[PDB]
Amino acid sequence: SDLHSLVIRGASMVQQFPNLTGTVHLESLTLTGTKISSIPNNLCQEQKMLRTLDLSYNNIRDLPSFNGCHALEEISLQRNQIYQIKEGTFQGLISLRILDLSRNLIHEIHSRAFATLGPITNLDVSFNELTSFPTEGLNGLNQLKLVGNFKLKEALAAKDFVNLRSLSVPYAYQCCAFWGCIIIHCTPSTGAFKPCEYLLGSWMIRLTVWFIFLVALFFNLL
Amino acid sequence: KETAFVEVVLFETTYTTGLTGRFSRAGATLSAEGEIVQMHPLGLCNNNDEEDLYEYGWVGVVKLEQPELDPKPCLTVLGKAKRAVQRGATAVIFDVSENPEAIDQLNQGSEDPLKRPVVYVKGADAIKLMNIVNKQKVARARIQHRPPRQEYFDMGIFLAFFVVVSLVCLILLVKIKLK
Amino acid sequence: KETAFVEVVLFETTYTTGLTGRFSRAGATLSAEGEIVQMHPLGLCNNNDEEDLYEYGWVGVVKLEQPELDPKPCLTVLGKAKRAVQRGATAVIFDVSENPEAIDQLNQGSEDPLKRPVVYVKGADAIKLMNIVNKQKVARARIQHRPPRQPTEYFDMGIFLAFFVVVSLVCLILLVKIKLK
Amino acid sequence: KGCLSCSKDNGCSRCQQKLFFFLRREGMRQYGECLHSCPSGYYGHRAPDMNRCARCRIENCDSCFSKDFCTKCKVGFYLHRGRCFDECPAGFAPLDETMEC
Amino acid sequence: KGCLSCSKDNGCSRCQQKLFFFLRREGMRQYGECLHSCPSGYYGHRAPDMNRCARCRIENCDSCFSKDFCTKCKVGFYLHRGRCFDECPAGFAPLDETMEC
Ligand SMILES: CC(C)CCC[C@@H](C)[C@H]1CC[C@H]2[C@@H]3CC=C4C[C@@H](O)CC[C@]4(C)[C@H]3CC[C@]12C
Ligand SMILES: CC(C)CCC[C@@H](C)[C@H]1CC[C@H]2[C@@H]3CC=C4C[C@@H](O)CC[C@]4(C)[C@H]3CC[C@]12C
Repeated sequence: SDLHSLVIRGASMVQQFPNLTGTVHLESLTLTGTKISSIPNNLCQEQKMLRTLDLSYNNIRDLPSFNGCHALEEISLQRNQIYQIKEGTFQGLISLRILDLSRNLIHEIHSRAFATLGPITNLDVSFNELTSFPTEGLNGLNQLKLVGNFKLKEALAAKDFVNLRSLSVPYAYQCCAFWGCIIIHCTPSTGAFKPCEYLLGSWMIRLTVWFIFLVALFFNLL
Repeated sequence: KETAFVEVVLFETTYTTGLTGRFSRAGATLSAEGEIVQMHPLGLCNNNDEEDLYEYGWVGVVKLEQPELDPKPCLTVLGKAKRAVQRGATAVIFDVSENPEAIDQLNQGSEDPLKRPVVYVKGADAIKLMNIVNKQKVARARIQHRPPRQEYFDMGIFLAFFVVVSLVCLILLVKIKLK
Repeated sequence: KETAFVEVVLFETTYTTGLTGRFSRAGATLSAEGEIVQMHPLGLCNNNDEEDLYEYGWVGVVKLEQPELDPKPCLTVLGKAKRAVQRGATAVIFDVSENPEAIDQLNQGSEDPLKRPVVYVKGADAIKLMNIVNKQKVARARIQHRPPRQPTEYFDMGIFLAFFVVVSLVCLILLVKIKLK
Repeated sequence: KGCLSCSKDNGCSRCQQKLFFFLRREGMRQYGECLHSCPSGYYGHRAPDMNRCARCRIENCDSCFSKDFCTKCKVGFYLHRGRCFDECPAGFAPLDETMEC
Repeated sequence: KGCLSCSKDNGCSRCQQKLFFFLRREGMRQYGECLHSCPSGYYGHRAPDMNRCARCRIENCDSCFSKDFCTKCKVGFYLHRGRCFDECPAGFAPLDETMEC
């Protein structure tokens, strides 16, 4: 009843979630080098004051509902096998700052999944190869990177994101359309070969190539 | 009229919120950083004998009032900024959203540039800045100007006029053959 | 990774002394300013779960020691910078005048960018900075992004016209052989 | 409270007719509020233009009258004419039973 | 100095095998030197590589023994086992005129 931390890592044989039916005062719970596939649903019924929750290197199939527990600050669920995210995963969850989901099997994120959370500062959904990405309620994050999402081709709306500063999109065609530099730094830099406004660039050179194709064929047929 | 990139930081994890403003031609335009210290327009007068001093380095926020409210202002708008830099400030941020004439008051006084940047934030963007200076207990302000690229628009004139020069000569060659 | 004309301020009156240093790829190159607070190479460890905290915003000066002196450093050079930013720093000035290999240590940290600038000052120009951190009681460091003005999109504009002159002139000598035939 | 402008960010920026104008600083914001009398450690300064409540520079004083006339000195000193003296010269008692030289 | 390396700008970087290493920072400069004992309000922590004189975290403690055990408490609190309590439980001497319990 006084335990604060519990950091198990490298426990590469345990395949069941530990029994915590009496520990209700821990701050950070970490099971990193594990093999855990079933987080019990009855989690927020206890541990009512944790401010960290790390379960990275352990194959997790799905997630429970974090209904309540509005003291949770950071989460990290990497390297898992989370195929889907339901809408009730983040009900409430005030003062949640960082949320990573990198390197999983996410392919569909429900639209109403980020509308209830508090002021998230960072949110990384990377290398998941999803198809669509809802932006409802993400109007407060300062860094959001989606790199290994080559299946995602949709262009993100810049109206929702207001105070965003760092953005890493799969293709360099969302960052340019985002119209950054409010100044926004984007890792997949569009450079010069990949434009957003005009393919030919300035209006001077366009007037030049307009003459080339106009004459390269009118005389050629003769 | 060069844009100013000013953002505020909140130590606790540091949430960052940014906003845009326009530099003014009264102080040498360059980047600066410091703590936000709100200063009342009437507190930056000069006839005062002795006043309490702040630690060196602080971005002062001054929300200007209506010009008709003050019939005999103690100092000019440029005088306010010059006093603050002497006081120990490093970058004065104004708020001309209520006194639009201050922009002319600053840009006219180009005879004696100031050593430190001076910024004016107008419109509804200053409302967000005031909502931060009103609520948060400690803030950290940085102002920066980093315009990259322009690098093809500059060479566009050289590439475009060259083709016209090439074509006008070909025009005369066709003209002179038939005549 | 251009130069960085870091200048220090010595107030009460304001005397300014500047010096030049090189930006590093460990963190994004920007402009920052704060009180200069020296740290120690061994003071930026991580095992100490409880350390004294400072106010937010301070340019830390780290005088790097010889790499062979310590048998096993606790953290990498690019790890010290990341630890310092967590302490609430805005910039770090790694005096690498004694550990030359540290420059490569930072320059290989392009895999994970850092949110704040990182500078290294080598040579005898760092002696001036060290004398300031030694003698004066309080100073203020001030670093600015791209201190010079490089006309990147202005100097090359007229180069294209000179490029076109060669194209326009190489064709003229071809007519000489036409006339000789 | 009670002034002419009273903008929501600068407080009240013009006293009424005969009240003192005092700049209250807490945290970052410095809102100007208008008072009847200088609160403490200040000395009122009337003026036909604007009544400014200024700060005392006299050493060891809790409440003053002029720029250099302390009315109620600190508990650790005694006042002879206007100053706050630790040593009480002759002709007058060191405390006079009231912390007064 | 106390240690061996002792660079003239950074302090004594690597101390000896049986002395402590305390980082004394005043003003701006921070440097360290070999010490035989932790000065005050610190607790020595020996290690096979480098003896670190770490800082205490137990409140109202002027001199400690470990990160949690306080040896001499503050002048306003008496100590019962290793803590600095203000209340002395029954069955023990109240203060014994020596700030204990
Ligand atoms: C660097 C740039 C501006 C140089 C431009 C050079 C131009 C003006 C020169 C280069 C080659 C020239 C042509 C070379 C040969 C002939 C054939 C002759 O029967 C009529 C004139 C004509 C058609 C010349 C006209 C002027 C010309 C087109
Ligand atoms: C600078 C580049 C882009 C210009 C491209 C067009 C150049 C190659 C053209 C423009 C005018 C042309 C000339 C026009 C007329 C004649 C006269 C003829 O009896 C021989 C060829 C000659 C001499 C042409 C050679 C090619 C020429 C110089």
